[PDB]
Amino acid sequence: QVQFKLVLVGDGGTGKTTFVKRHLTGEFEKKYVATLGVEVHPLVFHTNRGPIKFNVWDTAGQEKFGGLRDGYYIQAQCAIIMFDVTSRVTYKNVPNWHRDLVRVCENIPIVLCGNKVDIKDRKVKAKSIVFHRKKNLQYYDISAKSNYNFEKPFLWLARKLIGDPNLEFVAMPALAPPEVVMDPALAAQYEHDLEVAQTTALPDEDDDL
Amino acid sequence: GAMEGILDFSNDLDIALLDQVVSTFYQGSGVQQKQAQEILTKFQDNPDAWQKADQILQFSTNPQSKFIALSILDKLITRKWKLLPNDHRIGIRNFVVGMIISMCQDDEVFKTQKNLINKSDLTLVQILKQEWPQNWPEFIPELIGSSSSSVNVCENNMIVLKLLSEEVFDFSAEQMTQAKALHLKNSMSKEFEQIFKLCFQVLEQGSSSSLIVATLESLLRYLHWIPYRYIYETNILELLSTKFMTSPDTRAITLKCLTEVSNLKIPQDNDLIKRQTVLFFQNTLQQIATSVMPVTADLKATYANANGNDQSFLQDLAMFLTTYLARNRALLESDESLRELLLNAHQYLIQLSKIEERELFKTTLDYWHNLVADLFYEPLKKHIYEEICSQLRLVIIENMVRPEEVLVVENDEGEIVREFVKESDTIQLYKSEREVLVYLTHLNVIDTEEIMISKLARQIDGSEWSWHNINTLSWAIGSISGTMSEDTEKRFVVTVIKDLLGLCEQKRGKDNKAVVASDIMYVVGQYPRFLKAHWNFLRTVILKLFEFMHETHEGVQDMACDTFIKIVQKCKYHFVIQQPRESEPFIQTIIRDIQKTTADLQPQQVHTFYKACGIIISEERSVAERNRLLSDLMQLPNMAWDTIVEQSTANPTLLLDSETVKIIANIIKTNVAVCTSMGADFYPQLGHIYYNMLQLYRAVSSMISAQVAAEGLIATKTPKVRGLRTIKKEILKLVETYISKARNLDDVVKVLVEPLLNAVLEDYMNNVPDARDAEVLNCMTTVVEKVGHMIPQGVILILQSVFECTLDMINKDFTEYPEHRVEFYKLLKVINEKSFAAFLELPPAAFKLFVDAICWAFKHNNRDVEVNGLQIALDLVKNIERMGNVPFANEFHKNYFFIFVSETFFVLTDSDHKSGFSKQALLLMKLISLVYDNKISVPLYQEAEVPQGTSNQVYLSQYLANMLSNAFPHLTSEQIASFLSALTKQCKDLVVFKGTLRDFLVQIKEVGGDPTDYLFA
Amino acid sequence: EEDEEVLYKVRAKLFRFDKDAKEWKERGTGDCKFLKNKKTNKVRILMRRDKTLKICANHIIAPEYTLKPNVGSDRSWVYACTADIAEGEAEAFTFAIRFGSKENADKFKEEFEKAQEINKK
Ligand SMILES: *[C@H](CC(=O)O)[C@H](C)[C@@H](O)/C=C/C(=C\[C@H](C)C/C=C/C(C)=C/[C@@H](C)C(=O)[C@@H](C)[C@H](O)[C@@H](C)C/C(C)=C/C(=O)O)CC
Ligand SMILES: Nc1nc2c(ncn2[C@@H]2O[C@H](COP(=O)(O)OP(=O)(O)NP(=O)(O)O)[C@@H](O)[C@H]2O)c(=O)[nH]1
Ligand SMILES: [Cl-]
Ligand SMILES: [Cl-]
Ligand SMILES: [Cl-]
Ligand SMILES: [Cl-]
Ligand SMILES: [Mg+2]
Repeated sequence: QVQFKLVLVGDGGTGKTTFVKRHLTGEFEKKYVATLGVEVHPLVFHTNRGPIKFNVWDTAGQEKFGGLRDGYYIQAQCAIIMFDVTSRVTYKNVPNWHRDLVRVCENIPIVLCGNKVDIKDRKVKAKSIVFHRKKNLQYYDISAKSNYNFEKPFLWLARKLIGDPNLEFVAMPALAPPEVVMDPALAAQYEHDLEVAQTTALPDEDDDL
Repeated sequence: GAMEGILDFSNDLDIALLDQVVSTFYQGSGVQQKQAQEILTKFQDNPDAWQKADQILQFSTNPQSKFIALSILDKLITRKWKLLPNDHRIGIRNFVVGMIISMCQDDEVFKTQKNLINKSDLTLVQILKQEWPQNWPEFIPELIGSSSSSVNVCENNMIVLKLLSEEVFDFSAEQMTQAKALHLKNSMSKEFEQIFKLCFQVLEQGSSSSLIVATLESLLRYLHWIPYRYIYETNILELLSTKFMTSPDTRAITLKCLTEVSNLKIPQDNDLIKRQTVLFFQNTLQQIATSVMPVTADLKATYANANGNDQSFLQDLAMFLTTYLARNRALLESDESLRELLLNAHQYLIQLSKIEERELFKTTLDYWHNLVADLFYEPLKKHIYEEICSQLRLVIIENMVRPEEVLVVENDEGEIVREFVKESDTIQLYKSEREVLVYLTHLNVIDTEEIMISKLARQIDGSEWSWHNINTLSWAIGSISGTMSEDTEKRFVVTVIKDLLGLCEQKRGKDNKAVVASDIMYVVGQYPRFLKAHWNFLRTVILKLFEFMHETHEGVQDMACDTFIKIVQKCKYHFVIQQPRESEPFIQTIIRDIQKTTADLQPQQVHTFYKACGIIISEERSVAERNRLLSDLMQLPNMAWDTIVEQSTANPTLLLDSETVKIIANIIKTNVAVCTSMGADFYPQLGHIYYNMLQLYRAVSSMISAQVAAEGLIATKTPKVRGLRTIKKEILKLVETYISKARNLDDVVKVLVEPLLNAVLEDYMNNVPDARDAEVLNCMTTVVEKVGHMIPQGVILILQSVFECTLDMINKDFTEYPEHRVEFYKLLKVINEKSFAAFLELPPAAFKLFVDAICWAFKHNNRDVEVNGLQIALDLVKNIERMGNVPFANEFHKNYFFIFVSETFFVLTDSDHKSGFSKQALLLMKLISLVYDNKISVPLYQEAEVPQGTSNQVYLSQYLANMLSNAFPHLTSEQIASFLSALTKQCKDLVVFKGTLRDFLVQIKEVGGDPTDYLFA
Repeated sequence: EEDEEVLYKVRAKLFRFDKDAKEWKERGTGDCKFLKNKKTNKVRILMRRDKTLKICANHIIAPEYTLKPNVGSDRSWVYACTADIAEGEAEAFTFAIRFGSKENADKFKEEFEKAQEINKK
């Protein structure tokens, strides 16, 4: 199938894994569990040019959990560089990540992403963000939390790899869902399982939704 | 299973098995790939693993295997090189060089193994950083010689020199000591003469080669640092600006070199150099016009098509043109023979600025701002650019982004709806566009008006009608406010509004109406000066906004409220006075009808509306009248309040009602809103509700506690309990808001403080952790900030009530109770600044926890906590020093001086706290300087630990050397000694001190660091 | 979806209960639609994520289902679904769906139960 190796790089805590998870399952992981070396995930998108598959190599940003480091970049066909707009040092290191990346991957499309724009006290000013200009990187402000611009990096990359600037995400057809009846046996457990659910509070009850 | 075998080193390395594991990782999937990954990481991390490196390079049939082999060496070279026996160093150098030579001679391997060859070069360069040129003097000459022998080797040499230049000049600041960076820069500099010679020859004997491309790649790096003469005193500008511009595979890199050249350090008064700078630009523009596209070409369309490398090229062109012109346009401005060039270059920029690419647009807009700002000031320049500016006016007006105030947007179905969210990322773009457009208007106000008015006509007659066109136009019209004379503005704005109304009269349906509404609202909100001169008009505008407050279209409704307050913020004076031919100040009218007007608004919109009224009322400086207006404003919330207070007093059950909770919350929020705008003036209204409000705080607190007892912690998640806490939180917010603005501090202390503390502290202290409001802490910070000095016993009370219980919530990890965590340290900080005595009163055990708390803050990665932790520490030290030679100061130093020093070193040296480096360094410097300046009156060492005579200076060195020696056992004694000597001497010069710290941080990452590096000056 | 009538549309956020973990996890934010098949008269829930338009819910509104309240919310329903096909293979979930308002939550419940009756016929 039409699939592309995507490497995702940037400092620890910038939101790389959370970003990928959001796209994978729809979930927002609140906890920070450091990535160990790399985590490879298949990610499919439906487009007016057919399906496009990214194999996302979600790499570790913490030096001590770096694993093979630039070894992960071998034969990457595209990349996302992530920083955290509430953390200046993460932007400062962007050239470092870029350097190590382009040494291995000389001519790939790359998106620079400034994550966590949902947070009121922004530190890396919009005006400051210029590293991408001389390097021909696409840039987006994003939030994995609020989903601000969350689709943009993948839409842009899909356009660049398929070579079609008019490429759009399209709604997948929706098969008729089945007519299933709950079976006698498990009906007892369904009550217990449901009970735990009702009495476990939904997260972020203060959001708009 | 079988895979793990390669981790066993006592067995000889099965290379075949390695390749399987590698391929499994690279081309595999799911569980298998994952297991291979872990395996390979462990293999790589094995400290003997490098010994297998030659075996792998020699025998592997898999390039990723060798790549990984090279990563293993790289790790060894960069970190453990000088620990290796000399022969392993020779041998490693040899097989790296040999592998490179070998891979360059076989054209197939050279052609199809670029990744592995690039890795090999980088690895080689790592060896050069260690060994060159002191232990490898001939490397440059031999590289130069080797180059003429083979096209492949020569090209690959260019890769190597590029990498070397990078590692020495571009990326050395973070990665090497100051001394070693200087050594390598100096070394490269001393031999660059010969490097350049080769680079020039190669460039002269080829046209469109991978070798040429490679050479130019290296040249781009050199341009960061080389002396200007290499650029200006050779033929190189000619080659770059002509020959290398013509072929497309060299054009990209050449343009980037030329951009960098446009940034060289270059004499100001040298007429011939000037001429050379004109000539390369002239050449370059000529090649573009004849080899790529003419000035008339539709770059918007070209970019949009996205063929080959067109986007990148256009991006690089924009960068070249803007860079060059920003520095040099003046060279082109006075000489008539250069006029066409100047304008042509700018015409390309005009075409570039039409491209649909936001990031690219920002790059060109930055340039336009640079241009127009200069034309605004510099005599006799604007006429040159009059036609360019005229075109630019069109471009900006037609690409105005949606202002933050325009709350309606069109959805995917052609519907005008309220926005789901703020377009946070177009805020800076709008400001940038406005700024440029504002300058353009000043530069030619006739042209700007003629353009806008005539565009408007083509909306009316239908010729160019569309939501996009009316929008961008309206936004632009609003954005130029302040540029015209009042008189011109008068006529201008009159025309615009008549026309917008006429336009609205024509259009029909809810979507059209929403759009034109939003545009009119935006425009009127942008012209307060006009509004102030046109009372009748202003009054009619406000009444219309009130009508919109009943709109079923929510975007329009919401925008009406924002527009109302926006106008009031600027025009409030005209609402407070009685206007001619009016029977009352308009504020009176607004208040009288407030229930009708706000009937259909959401609560927060109602609060905004009340906030706006507060702004107006605060204009009334007569105290009696102002208070009367305030009273009148608060009539509805105060009557709701009075009735609620009766009910609560009668029985606590009614508060139980969910509807009642919401009513109460909205009353308090309304008070918060009005207090926000009236500040100090709000006091009488506060005094009306204050005692019952604190009673209600208590009643509601009991309810929460009761609910938790009855239902468990999970009760805190319930609508009921969140609603009850909202009440508490809003009450805290109201008091905080008032106190933050209070002008009568005596009344704060005499009337507000005692009942507030009584109501809030014990409740906080005696609730379970999950039921404690962080807002209490936030409220107390403001109380301490504003009246802290006047309430020493009160501050003691605050500490007692919140310190130990809050610390215990936050001291098990870095994540739980994030709000408490942040507010806790802000409170500690202000207390430490304003009422340090409160800490003096603490029992010694609680004072120890205080010191623990501070250091705990250090270790946070969370900047909000970390920063405050470092400040508190610095402040505390100051507070102590200030006490002078008294027992508490002496005991403090005896107990805590070394705890602070070692803790500060810990976060400095652990690589996990890099964000705090500056404040850490400042703290460390202060601490060291205290000893260096004999500012500690007692021995820091317990007796018999050391000889009696011994100075604190000697002992401090001794403590630190020992600390570092155990903490970093791979350092030598001399490294440590030299580091401490340097550091202690430099404890008065923060910039030098910091550099010595950074050098230390480099050295601890490797073995055999040179101790003399600390002599750098 | 051309063979279907749109009975009800409402903006929503959908969660699924992870049991192994003791937590709700978001599945998607977007338009939750009730769709009546013109051929079979059957009524399903279909919901797609904003921007990517990916299906995050696809199941019949079975007559057997019951919308229950969640302890944390006055604007949400929880129910057990035995056969959702959004991911692919038919699969059982415990779902939670939260709305912009209580009005919306109450309106949804009403429509849901109307749909259940249509589905009985
Ligand atoms: C659609 C209306 C339609 O269906 O046709 C739009 C969206 C309207 O609903 C929205 C209108 C808004 C504001 C108007 C601008 C408010 C009207 C003010 C008005 C008529 C004021 C009178 C008193 C004037 O002064 C008139 C007579 C005068 O011609 C004005 C327009 C120009 C002036 C001030 C001339 C002067 O010489 O001073 C939405 C906020
Ligand atoms: N406020 C906010 N927090 C976010 C956002 N994205 C991620 N986070 C949070 O930031 C933390 C780190 O996220 P994570 O994805 O683990 O970062 P990472 O770059 O993968 N770290 P590592 O490189 O060590 O694997 C998490 O607590 C996560 O919830 C965002 O958009 N906004
Ligand atoms: Cl390779
Ligand atoms: Cl020279
Ligand atoms: Cl005014
Ligand atoms: Cl030594
Ligand atoms: Mg991660």
